[PDB]
Amino acid sequence: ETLRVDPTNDRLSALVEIYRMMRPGEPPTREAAESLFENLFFSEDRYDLS
Amino acid sequence: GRTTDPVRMYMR
Amino acid sequence: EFDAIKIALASPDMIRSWSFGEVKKPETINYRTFKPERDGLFCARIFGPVKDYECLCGKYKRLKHRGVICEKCGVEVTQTKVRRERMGHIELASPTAHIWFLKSLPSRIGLLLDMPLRDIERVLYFESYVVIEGGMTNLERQQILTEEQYLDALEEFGDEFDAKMGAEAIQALLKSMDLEQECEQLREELNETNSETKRKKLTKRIKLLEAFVQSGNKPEWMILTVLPVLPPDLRPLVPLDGGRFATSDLNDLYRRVINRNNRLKRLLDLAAPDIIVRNEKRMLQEAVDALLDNGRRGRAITGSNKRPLKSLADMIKGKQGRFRQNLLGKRVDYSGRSVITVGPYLRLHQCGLPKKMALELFKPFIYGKLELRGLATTIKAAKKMVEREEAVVWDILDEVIREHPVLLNRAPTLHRLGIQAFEPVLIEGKAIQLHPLVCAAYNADFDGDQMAVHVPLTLEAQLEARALMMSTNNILSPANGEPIIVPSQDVVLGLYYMTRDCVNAKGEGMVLTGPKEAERLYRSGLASLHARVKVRITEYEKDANGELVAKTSLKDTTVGRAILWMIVPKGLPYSIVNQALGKKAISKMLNTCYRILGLKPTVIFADQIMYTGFAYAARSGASVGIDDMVIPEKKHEIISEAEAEVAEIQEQFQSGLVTAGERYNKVIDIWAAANDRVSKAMMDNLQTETVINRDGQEEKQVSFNSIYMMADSGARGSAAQIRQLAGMRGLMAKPDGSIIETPITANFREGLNVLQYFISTHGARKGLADTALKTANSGYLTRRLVDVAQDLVVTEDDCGTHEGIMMTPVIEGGDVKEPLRDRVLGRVTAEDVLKPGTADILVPRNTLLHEQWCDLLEENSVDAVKVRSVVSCDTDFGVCAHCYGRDLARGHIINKGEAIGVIAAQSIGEPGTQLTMSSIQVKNKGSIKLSNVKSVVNSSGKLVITSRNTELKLIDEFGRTKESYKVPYGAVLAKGDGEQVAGGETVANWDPHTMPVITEVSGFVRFTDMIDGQTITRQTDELTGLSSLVVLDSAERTAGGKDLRPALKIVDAQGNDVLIPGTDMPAQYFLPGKAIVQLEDGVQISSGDTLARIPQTGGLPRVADLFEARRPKEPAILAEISGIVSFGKETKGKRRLVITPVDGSDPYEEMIPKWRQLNVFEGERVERGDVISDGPEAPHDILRLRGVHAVTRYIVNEVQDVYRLQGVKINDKHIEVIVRQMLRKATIVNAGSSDFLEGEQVEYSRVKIANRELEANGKVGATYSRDLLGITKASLATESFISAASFQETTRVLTEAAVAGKRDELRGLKENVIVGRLIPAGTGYAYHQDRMRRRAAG
Ligand SMILES: [Mg+2]
Ligand SMILES: [Zn+2]
Ligand SMILES: [Zn+2]
Repeated sequence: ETLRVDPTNDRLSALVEIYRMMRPGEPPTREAAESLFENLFFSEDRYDLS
Repeated sequence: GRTTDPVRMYMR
Repeated sequence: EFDAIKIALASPDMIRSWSFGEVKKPETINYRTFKPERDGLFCARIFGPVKDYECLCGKYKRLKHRGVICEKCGVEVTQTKVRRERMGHIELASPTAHIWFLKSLPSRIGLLLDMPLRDIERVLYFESYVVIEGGMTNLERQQILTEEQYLDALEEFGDEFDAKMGAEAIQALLKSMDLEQECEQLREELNETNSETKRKKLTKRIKLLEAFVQSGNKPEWMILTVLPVLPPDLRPLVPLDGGRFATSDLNDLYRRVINRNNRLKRLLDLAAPDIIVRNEKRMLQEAVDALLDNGRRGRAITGSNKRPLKSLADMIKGKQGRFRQNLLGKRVDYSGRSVITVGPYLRLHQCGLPKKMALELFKPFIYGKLELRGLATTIKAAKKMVEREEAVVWDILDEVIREHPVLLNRAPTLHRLGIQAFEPVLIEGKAIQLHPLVCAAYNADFDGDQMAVHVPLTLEAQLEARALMMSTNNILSPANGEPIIVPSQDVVLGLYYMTRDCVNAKGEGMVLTGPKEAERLYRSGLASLHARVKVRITEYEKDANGELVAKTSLKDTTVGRAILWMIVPKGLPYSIVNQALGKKAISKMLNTCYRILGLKPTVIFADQIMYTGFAYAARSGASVGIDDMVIPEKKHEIISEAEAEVAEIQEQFQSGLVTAGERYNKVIDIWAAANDRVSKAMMDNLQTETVINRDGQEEKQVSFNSIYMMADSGARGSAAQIRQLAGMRGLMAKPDGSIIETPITANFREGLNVLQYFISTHGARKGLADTALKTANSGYLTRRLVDVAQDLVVTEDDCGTHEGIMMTPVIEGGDVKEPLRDRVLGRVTAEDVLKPGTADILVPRNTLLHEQWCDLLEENSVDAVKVRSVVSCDTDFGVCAHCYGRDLARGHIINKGEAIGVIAAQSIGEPGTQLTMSSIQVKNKGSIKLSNVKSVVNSSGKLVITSRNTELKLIDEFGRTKESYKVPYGAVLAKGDGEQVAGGETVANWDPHTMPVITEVSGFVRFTDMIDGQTITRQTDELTGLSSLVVLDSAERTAGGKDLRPALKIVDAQGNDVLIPGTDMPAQYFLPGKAIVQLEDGVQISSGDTLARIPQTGGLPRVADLFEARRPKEPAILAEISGIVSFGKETKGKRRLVITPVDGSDPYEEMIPKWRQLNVFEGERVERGDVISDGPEAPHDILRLRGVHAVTRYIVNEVQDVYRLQGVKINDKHIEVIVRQMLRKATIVNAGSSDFLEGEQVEYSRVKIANRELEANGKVGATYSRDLLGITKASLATESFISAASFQETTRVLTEAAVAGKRDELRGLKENVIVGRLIPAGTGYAYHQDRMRRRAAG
């Protein structure tokens, strides 16, 4: 039932919505969103669980 | 426009 | 001199007329020769010279020429103090918006233009256009665009329309609009759309437009074009030791503004592209906003150490702003502090002051005295004499301090007895000496506390320190009228040891001539202090007109009481000293001495008591040893006899006979019982266990054990602590609140385990942590109370009303908790009350009920008096002396000019640190009385009543109500009315989980009003076979069935509804869901048979919620008006209910959820105020439906419920003062030629004194309703903006006062404290009065 309140349908719309959340006020492109999401939790130089 | 930062308002 | 203070907006011309020139660059000072650079922020040509009477170049000097302006450097020759008064300005290159009038909700710009905040905050960032003029087109004023639509309109319409962007657009909008036309067109076009949702906002906008029209302001001055600059000495740049400098933050914030304005003036000359000029205008706006209010519209600009910079608004508001830090409390000269210690040889008006402290604090007095005696030629030689400490300096000091009082003070100052005046006695050493009897008003002791010393300088301050504040005028408390100087710890023990008796004491049996012989025998070693003797004693009395008559006798007494009798003054009975005295008896002694004789005999008697208590406590020799803690010999067996029971109750759990919850809840109480057995064995083995024998053989008497002696006398201790010393410690709680199973079976004389100690540390830390985090709540509550009550002062002598309030004892909750005497002592009678016959007048009907009148009332028996109150006083701007009554610290009628609000607030707030944060029986014999009743006889020969709200009272021998209960509805009264029943007899029987609801008359029951498929089932009890059509829950609901809510009704031999005697009534009631009804069909019943049944935080938080007027989250529902109740249109959002007057209109019907069980059936007739459900009541409803006296009574009773539960005594007019201050606002219902609006909120006194003048010369007045605001919402709604601004929320108060154009008349106490004047209370009351008379002169 969670799946039925999403406005998203595939990877690109999801990345665009995360980008709209983190940085409101400009439309993203196909590379800015992917890089921003790849920087959050999946890059050893901006994240470190001790 | 959902933002008030002037550096982003400029770079846009 | 001045009489008022004004506030408004500032035009550009006003800001240019305050200034002495324009600042043009960010230069502060030169880096080699630290002189102010020209035209910068510290410029000496604009702001004045940096030395006295010198220009900057050095050409002019020496005060010959005082008004010349140097021609080289432009500096004028004058004194440098003017660098604290002169301002400058900055001319902005594009207008900017003031952040206060844009972002303090509700925005004044968005309220004046009727635009959302989003549209304005989008036009202000050059992000959308806005249409200013429509021309002749489809576009209209205030329409919002985007760039593309702007281009379309350009190429389509051209020049006719007008669209702009940025703060110039908004200034054009604010400048073009017309206010009078707009408000008048809001007037006649509101009556159609006067629906509430539109009513509120339309009247708000109307009053805003009218405020702007009348105040004189202009709406466009909310957009800045000129900026002012603070004087340089209020934002200084200062060298430290070492060459380093230090600066304010306003310099950092002004430089950014200056050098972002200069860059825009450059770009507007290079004719740059607009994408760059827009970025400049945005940056200039952001910089000005951060100068005014830093963190309001975004991220806060920080400094080079990563901290946010402070702004012009952070220097005014808050706990560390100007108001609370520099204007309401200051640092002072002529003052000191030191450690305190005890001196036991002092009189009550004396303190010991060190010599060195006194030499420092009194220096100018000593200089003047030295050079008056000719001992020194000039003041500069007097200084060196004092500095060398010659011998004559110490003789001048002794006659300087002679008859010079000194104020002592210890923090925190919770009430006015925290500052007192003494006379000093010079000592050697460095600690201050304090009299042992004043340490209770200070809350002081000698484990390290410190005290502060202040010196009054002028003649009036000395007179007031002698007459008002001296410690020998302060013997009574101002909260209750009790004495405050009672003896505490060793006075009590010595006086108790000297007035005890003993059996077979040395010297028993003698007969003596007087007290002197008893003393001479005790000093010689021949008698004992505890010996039983016979003494001849002379005692006095006064029944003559002020004269004393003597009489002698022989009395049986001890030696010690005859010795003590030499201290007691003439006029008191001997029976006061013939007891074994303790703390309570000594307080009684002092109080009767104050009532009979007066003040000065009392202050001599207290000193004598203190001296003799100390002396005999010293001679007794009381000590504490390890053998004084006696453990009873039968504890070791009580413990085993509880452990066996807990084992045999565990093994009924291991074999599945009991649950876990009940197992735990049984072990708990089988340990509690054994604890109580141990404690009582201990206390009985200790209290009289003395077997002392006499002339022939043994007998018993009270013990002389040291611990028992100091616990029983009231000196130190209690039973609850000896229980831990010598008993067992008991049961310990978890930090959750859960109780551990195994208790602590040890005591402190025996020693605990590692584990018992560990589990005992939890509660210790919990208590220590609650104390520190409760003190803050108590202090915050006191501050809000003081702020609501500060301006109320006794103004007049008699207002002349006949209103009042009805005082009776409180008898609920058990026995009489508060007699009638403690509630009328001091008050003034409202009407001529009469003893229970007829025309037993005691009154000129204005009678201060002093003690003799209370005795007269109690020798008769009267239990209700109508008295006077402040919540019903007719004086506006104050109270009168007769509605207030007695001054609780002086003992007579209050004086006119007294500050009763601060006393009320302090008395309520001071004790706040001690707050914690199935059948009726009858005891004694008397008549039984019923009220609010309607009755019927039962089938089984008993009484039943059909009233819900009845009351059952017990009447005494004379007719004073001793107990009062109320019965549940439907209950069957075991016995009737007017009976004299003895105790132990039940009078009513109700079920503990059920209540029945009974029929009206004997008739024939029919199953009607319900079908199959309804909310009815045919559920029959298969084992016993009894079933009616039973009402269901909503889980077995059939929605199509509830067309008619089921009920089985009563019919005649006509088959139709039965007569009810008196009215053409339907005899039967329809009951809500899940009803238990098992009454047979075809088996009829009599009148009053079982037809249906009914199955089923204190402390500081509660006091704060009562004074703040919170709304409960399950509020009871009451009857709006009186009428016949019925269910309404049944719109099924949730249930509908209506009432109908027998004569009047009934448009009132409203919503009730089905969870809210109703207690009023469709045949009920209700009056105004009664409940339709149960739940905690809401004070606004109590004020709307019932009057002012009802909400007053409710509030004072619910507050006193919390204080009495802890032992705190507060009088009751102190709460009535606060309740009066919460009721100052009225709301208009119908204006009627009264110059008021139709739902505006006005002050109640304005409406009153307007209607008193309209009605004077024959006109129709206004009609209104009363309001109830909390304390913090009523503090902020007062009609002086300085008090409100200095209390809280300075930004909102100042913006609203600015756009409104208010003024202030300086009538409270805080307004005059701020500007340093004499307050209108006390010895300053006459002064102001005279000034007010000149207001009538001009
Ligand atoms: Mg202390
Ligand atoms: Zn000069
Ligand atoms: Zn009055």
